[PDB]
Amino acid sequence: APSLWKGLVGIGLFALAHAAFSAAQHRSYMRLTEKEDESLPIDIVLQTLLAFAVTCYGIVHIAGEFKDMDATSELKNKTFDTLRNHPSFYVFNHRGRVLFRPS
Amino acid sequence: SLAEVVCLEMVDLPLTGAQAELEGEFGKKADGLLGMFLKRLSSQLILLQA
Repeated sequence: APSLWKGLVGIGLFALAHAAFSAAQHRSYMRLTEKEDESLPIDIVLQTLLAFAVTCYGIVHIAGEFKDMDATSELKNKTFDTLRNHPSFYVFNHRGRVLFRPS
Repeated sequence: SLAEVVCLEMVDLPLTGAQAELEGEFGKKADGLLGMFLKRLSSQLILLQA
């Protein structure tokens, strides 16, 4: 799922860049002709707004963690069996050691 | 015959080929959204070829 969102964001960014290039070409043509104070066509403006909204949707979905405020639910499935043993004090005197000695 | 000058003026050049081509390509009288999109695609293809 995240890969699809990343691809959609990339496609939206590419569409935005293409709309930018089209607007730049429009302004370059406008500089050619005297007067004719007209705005850029509305179709490209709608396309760039569509690219603005599409990339704005996946940018929220990419980084969603929203971890729970309560910390009692994170030590909830953990049992006391694993907590009893500690990495610090570790005695290497067990029957399994001499059981596994020969293979 | 270029010593005594009475009146003088300056004029500009007509146009440039690529600039004139762009000006002609942009010229639209009455068209729909599909037509402008097709014209934009054609212009992009021409730019890619260039």
